[PDB]
Amino acid sequence: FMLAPRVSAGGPRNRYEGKLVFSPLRLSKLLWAIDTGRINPNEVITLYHLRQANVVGEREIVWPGFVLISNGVRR
Amino acid sequence: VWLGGTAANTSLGRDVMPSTGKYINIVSPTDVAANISAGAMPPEANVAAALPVPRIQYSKWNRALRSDVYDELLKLPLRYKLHDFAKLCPPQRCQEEPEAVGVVGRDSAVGYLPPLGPADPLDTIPFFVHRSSNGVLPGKVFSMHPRNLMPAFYLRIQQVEGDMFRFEEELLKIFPTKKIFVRSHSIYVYNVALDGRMVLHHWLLGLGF
Amino acid sequence: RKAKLFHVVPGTPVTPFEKLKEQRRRLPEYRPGNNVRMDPNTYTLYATKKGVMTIRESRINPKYKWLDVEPDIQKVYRSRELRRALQEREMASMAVGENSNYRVELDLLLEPDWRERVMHVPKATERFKDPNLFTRGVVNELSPLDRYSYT
Amino acid sequence: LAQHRMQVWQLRFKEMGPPFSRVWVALGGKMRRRRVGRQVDVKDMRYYWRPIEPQYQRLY
Amino acid sequence: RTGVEWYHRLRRRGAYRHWPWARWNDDPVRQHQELSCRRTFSAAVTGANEGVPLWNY
Amino acid sequence: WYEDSSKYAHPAAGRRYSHYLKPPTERDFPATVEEYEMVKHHQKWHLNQPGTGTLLPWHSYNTADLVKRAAGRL
Amino acid sequence: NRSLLGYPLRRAAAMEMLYGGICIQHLAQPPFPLRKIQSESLPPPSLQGERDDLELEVKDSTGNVMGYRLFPVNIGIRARTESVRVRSEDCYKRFLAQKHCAAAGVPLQFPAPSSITNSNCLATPRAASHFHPPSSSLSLFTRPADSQGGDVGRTTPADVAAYHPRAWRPYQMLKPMPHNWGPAVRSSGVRGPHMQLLQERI
Amino acid sequence: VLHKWAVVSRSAPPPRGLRPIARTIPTHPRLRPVDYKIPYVLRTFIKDRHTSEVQHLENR
Amino acid sequence: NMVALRSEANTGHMEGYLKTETERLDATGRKVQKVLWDPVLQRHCLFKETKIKGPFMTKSAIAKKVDFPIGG
Amino acid sequence: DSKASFAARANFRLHAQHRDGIPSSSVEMLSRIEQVLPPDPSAVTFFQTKWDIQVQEFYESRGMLEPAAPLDEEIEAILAYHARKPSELRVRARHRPDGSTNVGDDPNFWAQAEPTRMMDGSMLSLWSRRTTLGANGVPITYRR
Amino acid sequence: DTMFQYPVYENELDTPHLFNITEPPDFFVYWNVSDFERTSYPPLPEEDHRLLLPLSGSAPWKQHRKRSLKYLRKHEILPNYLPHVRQDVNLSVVFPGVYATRARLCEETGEPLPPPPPVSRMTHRNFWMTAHCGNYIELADLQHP
Amino acid sequence: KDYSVASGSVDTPVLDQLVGYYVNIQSRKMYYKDFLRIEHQAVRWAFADIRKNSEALAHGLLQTGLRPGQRVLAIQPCNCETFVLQLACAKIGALLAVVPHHNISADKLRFYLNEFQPHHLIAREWIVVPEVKQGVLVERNMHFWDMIYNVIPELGLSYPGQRFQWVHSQEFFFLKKVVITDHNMNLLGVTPMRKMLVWGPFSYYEQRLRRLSALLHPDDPILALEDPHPALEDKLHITYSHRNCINAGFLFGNLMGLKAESRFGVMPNHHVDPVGAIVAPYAALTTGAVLVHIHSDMFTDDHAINGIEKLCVEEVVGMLGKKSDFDLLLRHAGNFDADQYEHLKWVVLFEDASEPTVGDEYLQKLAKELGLEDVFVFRGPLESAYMVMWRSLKRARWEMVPHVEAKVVGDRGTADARILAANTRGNLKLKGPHISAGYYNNAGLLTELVDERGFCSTSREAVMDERGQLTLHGTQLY
RNA sequence: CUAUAUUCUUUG
Repeated sequence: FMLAPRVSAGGPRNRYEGKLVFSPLRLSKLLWAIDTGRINPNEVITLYHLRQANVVGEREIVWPGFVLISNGVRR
Repeated sequence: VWLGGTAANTSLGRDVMPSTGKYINIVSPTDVAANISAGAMPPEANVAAALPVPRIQYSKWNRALRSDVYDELLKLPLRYKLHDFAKLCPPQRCQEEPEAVGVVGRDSAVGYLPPLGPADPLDTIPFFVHRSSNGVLPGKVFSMHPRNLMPAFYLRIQQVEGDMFRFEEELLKIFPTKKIFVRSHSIYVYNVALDGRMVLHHWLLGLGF
Repeated sequence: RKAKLFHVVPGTPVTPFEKLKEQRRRLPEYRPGNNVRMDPNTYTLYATKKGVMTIRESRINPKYKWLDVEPDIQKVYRSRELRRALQEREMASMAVGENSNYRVELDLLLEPDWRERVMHVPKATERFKDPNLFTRGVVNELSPLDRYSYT
Repeated sequence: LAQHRMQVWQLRFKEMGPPFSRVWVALGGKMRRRRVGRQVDVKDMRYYWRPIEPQYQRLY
Repeated sequence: RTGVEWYHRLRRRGAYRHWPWARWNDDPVRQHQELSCRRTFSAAVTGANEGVPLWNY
Repeated sequence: WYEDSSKYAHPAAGRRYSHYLKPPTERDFPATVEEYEMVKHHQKWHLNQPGTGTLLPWHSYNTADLVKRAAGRL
Repeated sequence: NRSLLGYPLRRAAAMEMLYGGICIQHLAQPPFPLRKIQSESLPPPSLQGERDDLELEVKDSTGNVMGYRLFPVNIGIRARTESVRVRSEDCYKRFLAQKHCAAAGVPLQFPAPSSITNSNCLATPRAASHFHPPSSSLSLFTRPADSQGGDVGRTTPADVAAYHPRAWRPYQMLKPMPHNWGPAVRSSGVRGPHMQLLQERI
Repeated sequence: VLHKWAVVSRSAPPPRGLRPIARTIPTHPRLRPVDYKIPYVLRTFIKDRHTSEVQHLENR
Repeated sequence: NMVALRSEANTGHMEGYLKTETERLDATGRKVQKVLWDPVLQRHCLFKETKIKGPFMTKSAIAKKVDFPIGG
Repeated sequence: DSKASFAARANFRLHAQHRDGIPSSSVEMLSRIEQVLPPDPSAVTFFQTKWDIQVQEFYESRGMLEPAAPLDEEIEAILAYHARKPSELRVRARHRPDGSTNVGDDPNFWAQAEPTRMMDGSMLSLWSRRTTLGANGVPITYRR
Repeated sequence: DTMFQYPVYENELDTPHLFNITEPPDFFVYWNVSDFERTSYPPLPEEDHRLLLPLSGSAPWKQHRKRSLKYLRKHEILPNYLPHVRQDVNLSVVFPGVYATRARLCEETGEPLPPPPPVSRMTHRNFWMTAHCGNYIELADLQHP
Repeated sequence: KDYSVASGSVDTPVLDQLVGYYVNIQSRKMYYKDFLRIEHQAVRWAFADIRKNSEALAHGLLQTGLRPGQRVLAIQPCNCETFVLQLACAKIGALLAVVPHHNISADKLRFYLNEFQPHHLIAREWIVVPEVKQGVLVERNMHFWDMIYNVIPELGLSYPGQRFQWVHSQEFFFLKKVVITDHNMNLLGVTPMRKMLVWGPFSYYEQRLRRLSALLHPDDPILALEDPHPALEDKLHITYSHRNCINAGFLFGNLMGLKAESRFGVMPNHHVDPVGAIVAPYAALTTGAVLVHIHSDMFTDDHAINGIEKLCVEEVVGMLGKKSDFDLLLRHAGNFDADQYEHLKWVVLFEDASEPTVGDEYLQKLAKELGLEDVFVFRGPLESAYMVMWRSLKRARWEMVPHVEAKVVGDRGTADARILAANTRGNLKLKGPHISAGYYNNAGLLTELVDERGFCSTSREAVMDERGQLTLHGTQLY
């Protein structure tokens, strides 16, 4: 590891305080939760409703909360 | 050294200019082509090369059924005939636009359906397969000895309940080559990864579960 | 020292990504032939196109060789294939130039005089032929710098 | 708990990949001693992320 | 044939696991399809160009 | 909230005091003879650009909290 | 027939020879002879010959060079590379819009309409022929908001002009600002706020 | 050479069409052609390059 | 010997250059200057000789204001 | 100038087996003309043309759909190359998509076009290669 | 000047100068706006061949025959679409062209321009309007039988 | 009124494709309909023609060596072809610099050659230029040819290899072809080696311009214009993109009104600034219309008279220009009959923001004199293609051009710089499709900031009024 | 490794 140089005195992927690292939330998962019946399409969906309906476990929640990704969902 | 030549002039679609006068006292691109001081530019450096684009992955949250995998199931001498492929896919888009559609068979982008029931009545399937609490089909792909991070995988099929051995014996026709074991709670299929999970889920969906 | 050797089986298809031969600076042992390039400094031979690599030996002095690469593989394949098939039926001639034993004889019966055409020294006047030939257009090329025959 | 993940690696490498295949990758040092009069090609063979040798990766 | 990696490409080991990266049964030239012209204007003469040799044979 | 409240400066302020909560002095011209001399020097330091009335520090923190986007889709 | 020097000698030299060292005679030289080319000896017209005769800069693996020469030099290099990547991607998106549009015979529009790409993803034999839309369907407006017109619904706030359906935002930001890092510099790069700054505790 | 997957990337290379690369006899005494004479030609210096390199031509 | 060729247009860009034995020779008191590709401008520029270790953008790299003949 | 006439006119070969879409009389006439002709032409001369507006008005006046020439493939591959992030082409794993392990000593392997999938490809020996097809019709690399 | 010469063919029957395109050598190129209405067809050949009786002993007919055949090979008509071409009759198919650059209309009406008189005899004005081997003709003048 | 920001109604469509696109479309729709008329060049062109010989000329430049990156320097005097060249350079992506010809020496020519470092130079042999005899403006015929030979003396020295030497002047090594545009009335053309091939198919398999147009993007700059009053010392020529031009012309075309083949004129010598170079011909293209050129020039009384006589024959429903030349018309307009102008309905003057405030009673003079229904006044800085705000004769209020934001901010931020108090001097920033953040300089193609909110710095200082009004100022020097 | 080099390039 001393043959390898340092990069970026923090380090390559490095956390710092207030780096924004979001836990991913796949639109696939969300839509599936809606069609399966965990969640209400009727009511505005907060992170709270996602946690209560259990679609995301506590270990996934960390600041800042979540990103919304579209994975394999074309509409 | 007088630097000149007819190579400075553009020539389009065929070069009809005399070939002795192209580069005069200047290195041609053929001279730098044979003289390059690096070596073997990588296969990714071919830009014109036409790369493949993967189809939409079958995930646990997204059921994307591929007609041809299903064809891999239909060629087989299975018993318990399968629903035709059209029925495993949810109703269409412009057909489901308004409120005229039923509640059970609702349109899903993901694609999701409650089980269809058996493709044929007047017949009794020997086993029954329970969906998850989220409505996922049973098989899980694990790794034998994950602490080493070993690429070799197996498939654990759990919620199967009924005669499990008849289940095993259809599972034989799907994976003729692989190794199979039964235990009261679950069925193991060795050397089969996510692909195998995709087939399995097609067969179970098409079986009416 | 290090050992410097072929990174591909000679007479086998090869991709541009591989080194063919690594030489050692002493004119080199192996010189670039058709579809082959050589590193100016390292003298390591790389293939340009993707093809079948073969070794050609100079008629003149057998200790100087070329690496060649044949662009289309299937030709070489169904050729060698038919050749072998015949070899086993005793239907093949041994008088072809692929045979190492016979190549000298083959070059001799084709061009009998090729020794003395090599030993021949053109005088200065026919090496250097008067430019106005090239200017009036009787000849389309002026090339004083090849006095030497590599064959 | 994390005693053995020490930062001299976390400054150097970065770990990359799909589960059950993960490289550790680092840049190559030839760099800051002699740049000049060498050649441009071998000089910028420096700037690529490369995987480390598998022995070392198993070791770390 | 000596050397480590020459031993690694015989027993086909980690870098070389699929060796020769160019083997027989690929041709960069014809893409394994037969070049012929069946496109003849009159359907009468369709095989008129046949066994036009690909090389000396 | 940006498009209504935030993006507008205090109705009193001019160019130089624009960023402050309420204009710190009355007149917008540099207030102290020292501050003024500093500004003159600044304007001839950078060659004469429009915004140079406001002093900017020559040095940077290089800290990730003050950085904005380099490039990308808008 | 043959000559001892193999070409007819030009009269100037001859007369200059037999009147020793004097050329006052023919000094007006006839133009050189022509070399005709056989146009049918030329090889058959090739497609790749047509692709590459122009010698564009886009077939390089180093990056999109044509993109670099069409772009402002003001921008610090490391942020300039990913800018050129953004235009070269936007050209891709546009390309695919033209493709899927011509595929369904629809007059072009771009970001892209959805129904086009998704329902043309539904046919394997639809890649054979393409048709032009009629000259009547052709319009100048390639944005959907100008094309589809108004539809009934909206979501985002009514007060903000930035949210307006027809509002126009520049497709990519351009900053003259320099980049903060390079691999050859030792302490270079961005630091966490409460990390020690560079040359700290000197 | 730096491909597009390296850590750093440079700007556009110099266009091949301008400021060409002269083909020059190797100055290295080992790599220099045997018969090549050291170029003494006693000559009134011509400063502008245009006329200067007409000298290296025989077009008459 | 090792010197730096820094662009006469001040982009601050420089290139390591090893003087030939003729320039290694003190026979002339002139700084070597050479036409090169300047990356920052994407153009051909003149380069001057300068000492390698030192700031490549000095206050002294400032050119005096020149009024250009073009326009009004 | 009719429709059916055009359909027949575009697919024409000289001696056909059967011919459809046209009225019977024309078919009979054509059969005669072909019977009288040899397979071999006694003079051949040919010219070349380029598109113009008169083309449009030929399809539009008759209410047909004027064909369009398809965009170029190589341009699409070039664009799709330059579009992707620089990290698309870096090495993302221990193993090339072929399944070979790449040690990092060699610069040919420092780049990777296709993502490597370690959990895919176990079924291919039991399946038809039609399964390997990508979205664009090209076979994707599976670990073997 | 053997190495520097502008390309000159002896038969433009393929109209090669339209496709194979060499940069004007000259440093000063003269381009008006007036030449967009000029039509660039190749200069009239000597020995107009359309009048040649195809006698099997005649030199010019033999040479033109083999020219045409070579052209027919280079555009991949001959071996490909038309495997056997027995060239006997000397064929000229001509079109009634005005040498009009684009499609035009009437100023007095806005009608399509009236169909031209069918060509009676072959003239020099009529030459490039025919079908030789591979040459180019504007679409605008191919509009009639 | 309260805070200094100004916005136009965003309801009008924006044209985001390349220029070649709209040229092809307009070509398919109206093929035979007219596009631009010029009597003195005998040029009557339909959209057929503009397309056909646009891309024809493009192939011409391709075969003369031009490639997507580089630049073209053009000294041409109010021709048809400077516009054709715009389209051509647009198609191959080459930046076309148009520089004003009226004061031109060997010196500033050599300056331009050092700055743009152009691959092509489009010039003349003889060019007409105004100069002062006895305090009176008269046409002179300048020999530009002589100039070119002054700047590049090496073309005079001819050895018989030299046509093919690799670099023609060791001074400017980037200079390759010089295109001479002059009308020669002899019926025989020039020999094929001093002429570029402009006609017929250029290929076999596919036309390479449409292969290339896939690699071009609407915001790639193609144009450069000289700014008489540079905002900074730095900004010399300001630069436009496809998007900028097409949208400038479409906004002008829409805002007035324009109907297919209604006739619309332009006063000469405006091809060097975004009136004749950008707004006029792209207006004529985007909305079906017919552009009309009057006499080739303006400054002399004689061809002002000649000009009017032409404009009454040509049936112009309305025409464009600047105040400076409308003075010339005003002088000699009295010499004609009130009813000669009856086809003229509206007129337009464009105004740089450093003029300030064209007087309205002057407009009144214009309208009463030419029997004009209406006079329109457009105003903005040069990066706006002279349109930010506009007013009529009947409406004195300044309305914003649709899709334009003008705001004056403080000095302490970039994206987040705060709007000022609506009387205060501060930094002016523009946002709009036809606004350009690009500019050209001795260094190359440069850009100033285009931020996350979408605006872009003009590096100009300005004052907003309570009613919609902008006033430019130089950098504040305290 | 620490300093000096702060645009793509550079020292011990």
